[PDB]
Amino acid sequence: NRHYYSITINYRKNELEQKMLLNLHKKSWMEGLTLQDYSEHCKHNESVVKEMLELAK
Amino acid sequence: AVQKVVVHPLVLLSVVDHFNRIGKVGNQKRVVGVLLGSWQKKVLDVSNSFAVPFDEDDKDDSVWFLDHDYLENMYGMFKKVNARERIVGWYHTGPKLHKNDIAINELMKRYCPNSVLVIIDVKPKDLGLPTEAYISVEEVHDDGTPTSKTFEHVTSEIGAEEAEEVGVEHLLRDIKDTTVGTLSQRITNQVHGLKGLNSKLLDIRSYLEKVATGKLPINHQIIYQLQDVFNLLPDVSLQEFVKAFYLKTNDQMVVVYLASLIRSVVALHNLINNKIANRDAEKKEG
Amino acid sequence: MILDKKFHGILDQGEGVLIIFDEPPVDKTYEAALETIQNMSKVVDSLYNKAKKLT
Repeated sequence: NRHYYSITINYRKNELEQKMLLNLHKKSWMEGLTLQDYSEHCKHNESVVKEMLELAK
Repeated sequence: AVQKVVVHPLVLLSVVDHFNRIGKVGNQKRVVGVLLGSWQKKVLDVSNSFAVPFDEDDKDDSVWFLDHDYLENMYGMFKKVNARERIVGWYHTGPKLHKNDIAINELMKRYCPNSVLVIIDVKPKDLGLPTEAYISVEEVHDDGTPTSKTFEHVTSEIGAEEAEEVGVEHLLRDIKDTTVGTLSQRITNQVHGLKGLNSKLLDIRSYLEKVATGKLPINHQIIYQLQDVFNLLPDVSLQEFVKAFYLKTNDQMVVVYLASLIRSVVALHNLINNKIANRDAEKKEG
Repeated sequence: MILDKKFHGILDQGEGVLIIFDEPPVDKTYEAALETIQNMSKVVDSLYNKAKKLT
């Protein structure tokens, strides 16, 4: 602390960056057509998930 | 050649910077930048990039302006500081594909290796994936049309390496992770219908219009295979799938049993404490 | 040998129809039944505790 100190830090965001980055991140957590990998797990419920349900039991 | 590519949000945020430093011009046409990545590995990986001035003409569409010196300087310094990344291709922010783009890409087709083209939107009103990776190759046409540059769609994914995830998550503090549960899943199960709705509505209308009302033989032949895919499901009566529905509903019954039993187990402590704690508190109250 | 259950099958006399079938989800109904039976003891014991704390 002797002969030394610091300064506060804040950010700034507008609507463009907000909407763009939010949509891009949501899409990053989503699929291209979004209907692709859903039905996959839906049909994997009778194969994969079942074993996980057995282990859960 | 390349099955899939990896596009980091940093370049699109650099496009956000392109929409930032504009400073109210009154022109705001398409801007061609230079994308950088690693062409060594089979899968393409985007790290960072820079920006080069690009201008066109109002009337004549054949006008395109690039810079060799600025490109060699920027890529030179970038290669000087980081040797783990080289040139790959370019991208534009234009929503529409211009005919001059083949001549624009021809330069990097000569000087550099084969370049990948990326098309995005100036206004992020598109719910779908903003980034479309288009490889530039020469394919033999079935109709017999002269050989020309053809853009083929390549699947892509939006992801980050290590720190970028942290930076995004910190700068947002809004979006949520996968978080397996009720709300996270049901939100998808709700909005996905709209995700297909707006897209299909935006597509099949212009499709239906341009098919009958239009010209410039873009090789409709693939659309017969489209309609064929639409005909791959000739209204199945589910009669064969009845057993599958029975198994699925049986699994549903399993879920019912599990839920009821587990909740019955949880109810123990509650329906004990609600009595034993209240009666003791009441008797020791006075 | 069918009574010994070394394989899956059943005989016939008049018709002479041979039918072969199997039941893969063995571990499901067993663990489910075990869960039910075990939880029954929990609920019953709970009823005993409540009957003890009340009457």
